[PDB]
Amino acid sequence: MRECISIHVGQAGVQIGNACWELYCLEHGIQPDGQMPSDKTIGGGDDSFNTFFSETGAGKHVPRAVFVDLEPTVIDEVRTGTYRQLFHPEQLITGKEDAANNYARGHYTIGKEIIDLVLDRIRKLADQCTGLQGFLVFHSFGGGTGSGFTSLLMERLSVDYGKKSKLEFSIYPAPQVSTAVVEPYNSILTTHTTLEHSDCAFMVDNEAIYDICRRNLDIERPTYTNLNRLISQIVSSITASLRFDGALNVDLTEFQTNLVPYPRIHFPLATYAPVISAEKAYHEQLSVAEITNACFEPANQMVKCDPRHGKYMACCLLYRGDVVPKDVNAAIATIKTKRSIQFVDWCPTGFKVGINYQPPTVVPGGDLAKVQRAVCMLSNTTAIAEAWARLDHKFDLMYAKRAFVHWYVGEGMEEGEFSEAREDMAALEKDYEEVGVDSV
Amino acid sequence: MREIVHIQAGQCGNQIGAKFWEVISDEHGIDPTGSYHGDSDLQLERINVYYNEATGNKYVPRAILVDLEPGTMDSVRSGPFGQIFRPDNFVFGQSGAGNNWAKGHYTEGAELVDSVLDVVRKESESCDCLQGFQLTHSLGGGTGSGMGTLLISKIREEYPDRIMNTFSVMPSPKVSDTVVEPYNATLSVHQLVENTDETYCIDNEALYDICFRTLKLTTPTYGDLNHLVSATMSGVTTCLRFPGQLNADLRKLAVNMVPFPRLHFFMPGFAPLTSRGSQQYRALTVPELTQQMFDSKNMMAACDPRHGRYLTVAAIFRGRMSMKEVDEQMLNVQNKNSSYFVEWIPNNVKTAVCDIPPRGLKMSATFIGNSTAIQELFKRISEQFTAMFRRKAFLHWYTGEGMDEMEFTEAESNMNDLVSEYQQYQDA
Ligand SMILES: Nc1nc2c(ncn2[C@@H]2O[C@H](COP(=O)(O)OP(=O)(O)OP(=O)(O)O)[C@@H](O)[C@H]2O)c(=O)[nH]1
Ligand SMILES: Nc1nc2c(ncn2[C@@H]2O[C@H](COP(=O)(O)OP(=O)(O)O)[C@@H](O)[C@H]2O)c(=O)[nH]1
Ligand SMILES: COc1ccc(N(C)c2cc(=O)oc3ccccc23)cc1O
Ligand SMILES: [Ca+2]
Ligand SMILES: [Mg+2]
Ligand SMILES: [Mg+2]
Repeated sequence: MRECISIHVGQAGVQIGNACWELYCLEHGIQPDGQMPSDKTIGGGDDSFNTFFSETGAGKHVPRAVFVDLEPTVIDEVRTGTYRQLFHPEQLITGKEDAANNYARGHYTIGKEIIDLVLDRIRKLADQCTGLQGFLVFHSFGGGTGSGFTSLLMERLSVDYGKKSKLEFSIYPAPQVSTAVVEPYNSILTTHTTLEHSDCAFMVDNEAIYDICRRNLDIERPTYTNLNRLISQIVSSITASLRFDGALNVDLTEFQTNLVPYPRIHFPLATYAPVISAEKAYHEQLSVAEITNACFEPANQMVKCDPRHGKYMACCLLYRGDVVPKDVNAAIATIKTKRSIQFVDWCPTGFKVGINYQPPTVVPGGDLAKVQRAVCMLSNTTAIAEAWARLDHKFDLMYAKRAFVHWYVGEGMEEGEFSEAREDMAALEKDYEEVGVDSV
Repeated sequence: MREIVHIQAGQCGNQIGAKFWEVISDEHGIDPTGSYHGDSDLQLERINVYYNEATGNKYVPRAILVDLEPGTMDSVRSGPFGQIFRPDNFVFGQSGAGNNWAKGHYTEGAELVDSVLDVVRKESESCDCLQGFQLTHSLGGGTGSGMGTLLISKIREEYPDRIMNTFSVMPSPKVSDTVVEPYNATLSVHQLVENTDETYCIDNEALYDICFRTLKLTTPTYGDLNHLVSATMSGVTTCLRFPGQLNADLRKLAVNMVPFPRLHFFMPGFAPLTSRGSQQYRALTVPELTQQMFDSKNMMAACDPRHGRYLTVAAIFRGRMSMKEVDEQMLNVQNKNSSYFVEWIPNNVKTAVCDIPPRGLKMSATFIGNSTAIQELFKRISEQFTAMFRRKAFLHWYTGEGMDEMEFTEAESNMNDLVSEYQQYQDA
């Protein structure tokens, strides 16, 4: 205890999952065969890293993870790749037909055929836990499976696990690496369906990550592999508190208390520093003040929006590596007399801080420089609602003409599901406006 | 009235609790294994107040260790005096309380409370004549706060004629874990007002400021805060623990310190103020002790004594000094400030002396004040409560455990009543 089970859904979820688990193995000294020499308790234990890895009697450390896709070719690459011995074959689940970029097929036509088997495999993992804390769910907003299957699974998980916590890492669509013209539809449909079932969701805007790879790492035309390496660093920062222990370590659940003021207001903005090439990190040491400052540079955010034009409801800083509170406090005091940091009037202004001492790790042949110290800020800002406004507008353009709607109707959906989903989104944008208004 | 039963709940409760036992065991000649290795008879004469005698011949703290999570208590067990505690008195769950008073008080705590009361009962049954209970906890988290106050209510039901005493750590934004602290503290204060006889308000704001302004520690840790707490705790219990010219117990403290049953929240103070490590060689004079012990900067509750009046004060001087000079200085400070002491309680300042000084000091003074200025502490928490509560912010963490907003409204009103009840005696 307290175990977390990761569920990777569809292509984006699965490929991000690859990058995350590879990095976790590197951070914990776990080899591709699952062996971890530094782990002296064989076949079990309650160390920090056991939240994410179970142990076999043969000394193999196995991800508490299920990979699901409605099509086999992405997961086949996990089955035949570098980390193939890490996973029991029953953790890697595939159908034959995808959702064809269609939410209705992911949630209903094709999804319903595999959902009982998925819950069976998840149940098998949950039965091996002594104090299951909850689920981490990785998926795209845009894919037929990442949208439709994820929303089906989240609904079913609420039924079978009650109020057990469910967190998301959700890939928000960008034009530069998108795959379907109907991504706005799928995004709104899943967001509406999943909203009551999720406790906290970390959106990752592909365009923000694409820009960062271009500008900070001098990658001309970033691929999924470039994006995922960066995303995995951000995910690793967030989960580090669960996977390591230390005196100044602060549990993710404790950040969550501060980050979620109302159940629907559950979308933290993540910002990460430093992202720097080997070439530029050479002979240039980035201090605590420097990386903390970089957290308030909108160019470093995982979602494109402008917090300088919204209000904060919470600010959390999650440090890793060579960082002491004295330096943090100094960096914060400087920032607080120099930046556009306005809080709503009903929330206190103190930043919440955690420090894990294990330095950032980098994957071999990657683009990121190995650094001594990094930080992920999690803020709850009203600015995140910009991302909703942009997506809702794209949805409105197509929906007014009912463009592509017949593909969904043809699979059993009704127009009333689109309008209901969209209204929930209008009410969400409205909610973010209301929390930003001064008290009477 | 001999035996005190000690309870420590939650992270803060167990951390300040472990430190209290380290300090008082050292003062009483007791080592980590439970063996007496001291050279004064004063060390043993009243040791039964806090320690059980196993045939050993070992001394075992009458202490129950309680948490909803194992972490902090494992840390106590492997800590300096960890082995001294009766292993059967470690009562812990697995799930934690998530800084949530509702989890501690209604859901998770409810599940564990009966087994704590079983341990309480076994200790109480082995008492010649039980005085009552002391609880250490914070008010800002979930376990010490929600479950601690649940325990108090259940202890009162089963032992309604025993004294309940708490050391209650008040939250501060200056040293803060979560935004919900003011919620947890207000819910808890409501409980304390009804079900304790006496409560030491240990204010994290004051502890922080002392460490920063006075001890010149630019970045205070919990460890630095707890150094102040354990010195204060040793001081305030001196007259329960050592034979003297005034022989006190929890009931006599309450009778003499509490003129109205709700006004039982004490502002403690200590002098000389020191840190761990770098300590002064310069000895203190009795006029310097007396001046310092009454200074706002030496108070463990962040209130200005000049913004109110003392109803009652107990002062304890430790070390070899002139009792004549003590009496003179105590009388001097009263006669020169008598507008700050209510004139309708004659002789409301009482002094006691003990020859045994604390570790690392030649002399010290401990202050226990029942001042109407404590209203400032409660007003501060009230403002923080209302800032969130007016927008119902963060309330879903509590309604999810089955609480209703009515219960928040009621606890707020009761704490505001307490405040205006203090204001009432500050004028007359
Ligand atoms: N960051 C990132 N985004 C991805 C990745 N793979 C796909 N995407 C994005 O995900 C969206 C498309 O969804 P996918 O996850 O590929 O689709 P799926 O979940 O497999 O669903 P179908 O193939 O329709 O059944 C687009 O916005 C893509 O840019 C990846 O490895 N990383
Ligand atoms: N003075 C002091 N305060 C503490 C300590 N540990 C936690 N706190 C404070 O206690 C409150 C949180 O409660 P905590 O005891 O951690 O939670 P619990 O385990 O659920 O009771 C906050 O107001 C913290 O500032 C400590 O060791 N010393
Ligand atoms: C207007 O937006 C889109 C149009 C098509 C497609 N897909 C799925 C293609 C299918 C294919 O067989 O050939 C392609 C060649 C070039 C580009 C796309 C396709 C995706 C889109 O977003
Ligand atoms: Ca092990
Ligand atoms: Mg696919
Ligand atoms: Mg705590």
